[PDB]
Amino acid sequence: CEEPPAPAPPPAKPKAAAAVPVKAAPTETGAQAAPSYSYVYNPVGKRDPFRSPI
Amino acid sequence: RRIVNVNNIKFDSAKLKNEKVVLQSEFQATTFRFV
Repeated sequence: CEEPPAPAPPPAKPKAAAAVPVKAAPTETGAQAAPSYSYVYNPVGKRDPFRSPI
Repeated sequence: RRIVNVNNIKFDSAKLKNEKVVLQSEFQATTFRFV
């Protein structure tokens, strides 16, 4: 078996904790967005029409 | 009790022939999430 911990080198964790870690990451990452946005926009009108045609 | 700021409103009579009273209404109302 292995004991409370195991023996001292530690043993053997060079297999466990080398075919592990992992690769962790760990990815403290890919969560939720505000997002974002563009804006508008670009005129004051001109008159020829529509004054005469109404 | 929530952030539904109603702004530009419109409505009109939904019946073509106009044989009964009925008003279709389209209201615009917005809330302001963070960025």
